[PDB]
Amino acid sequence: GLIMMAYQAYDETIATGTFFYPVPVNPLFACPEHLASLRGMTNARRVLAKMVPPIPPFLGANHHATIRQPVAYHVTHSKSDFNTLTYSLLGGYFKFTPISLTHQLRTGFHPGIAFTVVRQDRFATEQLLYAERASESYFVGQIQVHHHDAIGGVNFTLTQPRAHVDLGVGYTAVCATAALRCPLTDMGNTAQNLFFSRGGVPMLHDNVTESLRRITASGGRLNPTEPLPIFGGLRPATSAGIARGQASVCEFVAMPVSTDLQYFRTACNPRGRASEAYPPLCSSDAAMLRTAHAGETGADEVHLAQYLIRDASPLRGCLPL
Amino acid sequence: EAYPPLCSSDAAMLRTAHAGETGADEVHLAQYLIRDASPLRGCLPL
Amino acid sequence: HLNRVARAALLSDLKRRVCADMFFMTRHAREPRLISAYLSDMVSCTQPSVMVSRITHTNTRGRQVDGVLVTTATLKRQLLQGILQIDDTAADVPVTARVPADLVIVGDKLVFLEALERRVYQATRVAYPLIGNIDITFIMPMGVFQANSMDRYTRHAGDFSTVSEQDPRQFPPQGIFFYNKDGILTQLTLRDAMGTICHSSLLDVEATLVALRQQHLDRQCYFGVYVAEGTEDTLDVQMGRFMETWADMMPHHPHWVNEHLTILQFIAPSNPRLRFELNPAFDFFVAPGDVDLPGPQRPPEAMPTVNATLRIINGNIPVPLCPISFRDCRGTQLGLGRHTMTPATIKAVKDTFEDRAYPTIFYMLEAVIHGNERNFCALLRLLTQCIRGYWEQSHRVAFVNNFHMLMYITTYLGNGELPEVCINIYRDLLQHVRALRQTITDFTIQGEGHNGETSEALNNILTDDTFIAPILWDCDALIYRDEAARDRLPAIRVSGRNGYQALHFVDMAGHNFQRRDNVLIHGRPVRGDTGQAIPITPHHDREWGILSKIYYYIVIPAFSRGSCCTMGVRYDRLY
Amino acid sequence: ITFIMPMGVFQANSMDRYTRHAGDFSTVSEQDPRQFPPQGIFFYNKDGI
Amino acid sequence: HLNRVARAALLSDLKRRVCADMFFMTRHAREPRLISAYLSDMVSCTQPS
Repeated sequence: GLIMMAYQAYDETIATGTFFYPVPVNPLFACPEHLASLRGMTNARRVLAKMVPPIPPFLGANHHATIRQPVAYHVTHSKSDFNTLTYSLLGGYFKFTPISLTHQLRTGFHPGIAFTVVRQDRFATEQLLYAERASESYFVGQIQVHHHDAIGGVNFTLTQPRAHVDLGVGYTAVCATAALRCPLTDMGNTAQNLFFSRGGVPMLHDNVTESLRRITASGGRLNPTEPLPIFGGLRPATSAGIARGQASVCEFVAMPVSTDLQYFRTACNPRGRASEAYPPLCSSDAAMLRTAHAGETGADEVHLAQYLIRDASPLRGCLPL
Repeated sequence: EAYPPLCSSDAAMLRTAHAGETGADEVHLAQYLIRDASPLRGCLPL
Repeated sequence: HLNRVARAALLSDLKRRVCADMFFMTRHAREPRLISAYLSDMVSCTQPSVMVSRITHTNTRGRQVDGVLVTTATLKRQLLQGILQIDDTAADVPVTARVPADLVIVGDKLVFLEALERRVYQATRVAYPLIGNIDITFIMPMGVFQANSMDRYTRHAGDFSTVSEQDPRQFPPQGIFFYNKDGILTQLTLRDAMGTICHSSLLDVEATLVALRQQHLDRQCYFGVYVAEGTEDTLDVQMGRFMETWADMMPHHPHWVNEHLTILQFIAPSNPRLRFELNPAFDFFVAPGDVDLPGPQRPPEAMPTVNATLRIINGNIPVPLCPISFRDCRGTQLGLGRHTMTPATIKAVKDTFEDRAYPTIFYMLEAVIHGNERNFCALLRLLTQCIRGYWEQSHRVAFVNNFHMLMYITTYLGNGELPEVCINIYRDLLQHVRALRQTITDFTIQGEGHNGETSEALNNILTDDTFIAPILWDCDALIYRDEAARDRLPAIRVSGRNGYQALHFVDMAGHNFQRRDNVLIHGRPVRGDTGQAIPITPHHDREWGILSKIYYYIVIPAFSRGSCCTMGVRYDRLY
Repeated sequence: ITFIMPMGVFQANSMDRYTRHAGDFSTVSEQDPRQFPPQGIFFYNKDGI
Repeated sequence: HLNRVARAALLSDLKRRVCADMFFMTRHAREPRLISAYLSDMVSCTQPS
């Protein structure tokens, strides 16, 4: 086949469609105007082609071809530069497979997907309770004893029954969480591994799963034991003293890189729809966090592309920096 | 008379209107930040 | 009974009250007024009980005490130091008496301040209550980016600048910073996602396909979800009945074309494609029932089902979900220090691409040579004269289309046959291509191959052997494709019949332009013998296919911007 | 109580197109996405959203 | 007997308490509230006899 750059229909020295016939099969190489080269050109086909690229199915459908519509839309509707356009096309030309994803993650490239992190905590909580003066009626019985033979001697057990009745009109007592003291858990950074769980469909190739398991073990603070004991829960390997308490796991949930960011600024839903996880103060840059200490009482959100979200968790006026 | 509350014409000045450097800005180039003149001066914590 | 709207207003009231105060006492520890307000609210929030008493508990003065508050001694001390006021040390208590017991006034009623931790729960093996604990869920976004150009705004334009020409700030976010429980910096890197996303559970979509198969599926367009086979023809009447069927087989606008919607427009609840996006790696589309892909030319009509395919390209997600601005940002991030194109070469290439008056003589030569070294080896003078004449008349570099024509020029016509500017442009384009290839090599990890697949082909797509260039002139790439995998189930279809023959060295005596079978013209090798039973060998190394695919998928679309078209040739008229 | 809220008022005066600091809100785009006339208004909900 | 991990958590608590208060009298000399808190913690830290 051949590719001709600029379509001409006003060059009358050579008859239209004398040497080539437009038979394009590529989402990127859609040529609605070049179709007029072939005979039987009508207004209906042109009107249809102004919005839909004509691509044969016997040479690959758009849903079933590797190259799809959005890359064509990107290349046909972007006017920024050409070097940047070429590098963007190259970066898009990367497989989305788990091995490829591991490759980009170990490299440093940013795939076109984002994540959110959920971490569990356990805090020592104080409860503040006031009830009433006359909130409970408390009856007392008479003490009774049982002489029971024992090993060395005998056992005397003292028994006295009693009963309680709440002679209150409504809610007599109210108790609410008050104090925090030292956090018994850790505000650390430990990813929640998924290789512990079983039940999902395995890969048809064992070596792929084994390599993914071994690369997950590297760079993870909690990892499965190498012997992989069968008929068991696959407990994590023993370790030395964990720095400052029980580790807190962090799971990853994905979303597109462009997600409504001010949604994450306030107390939002872990799933994402009202149907809530408190976000504490976080920074997407090293600079943002150290400038979030109120250097000039100044808090910033976005500088160019990263983000700095304040605290919306109950730990607002706690945890001195 | 209708009392005008605090407002901004872009998301930038509204978020900077929290007195970031105790600083209340009014106009950057052409968009505007109109402060609170409604009776809700010292109410409605942000 | 304030019905739904006010019940939801109350619901939001509890929402904000919960969000505001769970650890208030340690929160506003430096604001003594707030604690007093909260205690006053708590004590003045429960209705009293029956006032019955024969002899009650009173202070030394005689005023009756009105309640008891229970905590631990820590908050006793923290309240008693400067927040609440001593009423007395002892009180009057019935015996069915003067006993030391603290008591504190709050609100308008007197209440005991009991923190009973010392008279009980020492040297006994029962744990103290009021030490319940709590389990809160914390939410951290990882790589959220803003698509809007207006949102790429800062506090001050010159906040964070460096000595580098390009700001090390345009790059999209890839890490999150927060504080440890002691105040030490903590960092999460994108490598940490492998604990969740890098498992085999990514391909368990069978359950979702089965579940979604049982919904209301109506008959829709079968253009983008159908694959056919070649009808064993010279590809002309094929296009004919394709256009005749295509012009009227549209039932409505395709669901996979309307990429112009933004995030908000695509996410509108009225969007029918809103429900057809389940997995980021999977494309869900409506397919006919009991149809084997590829099917016949006319799709059989039956109940439409749901079929899903894997997203090979990360950009296969719709451009509302993958912003063009983000793509440009990360593309700039990629080649920070890589080679760039000189303004001269880029202006010449763009001017010659957008040249509408481009003569068909170059197309004739490209079709006739058909990317064969034997053809190019005998047309040095004619090619030189043609390129010189076309160049030093409007300053446009030609012969850029066919990839098997530029490297031939830069190798053979490279000692000074052409003007210095033209060969410079060809060499600069080749430098850009090899810089792209080197960037591919940098971003992949070597030393890891699975099932006989090399790391380059395992990571990138343009380095993958299975995928092929839009146009192929020789059978070398096909041989590489159908030899490389050996685990990927192959199915080669050449306009009907399956499999190729690869017969080379065709002459005028046996031209046979009306050939319909699977004889593929591999072409005459230069440094070899044609023969008849000699096995077909690739004309070039494997890197040749890499360069051709890289050029066709990078240089051509970025410059043409979806304007150039691929098409066949009529040799029966050309020859 | 009835509130008042202007929506699209613009500063015609070239004198008044002044800022606190010249490079307050800038981008990587050659043209500032700030010269444009206002088209929306931002304020707070009763809960701070 | 909270074993190794909680002993190390206590160890870090010792770390922070040591780094926080060696010269608190001359440190938070302008904060009278903190000094009373430290004395209250001191006196309410030893059990009686």
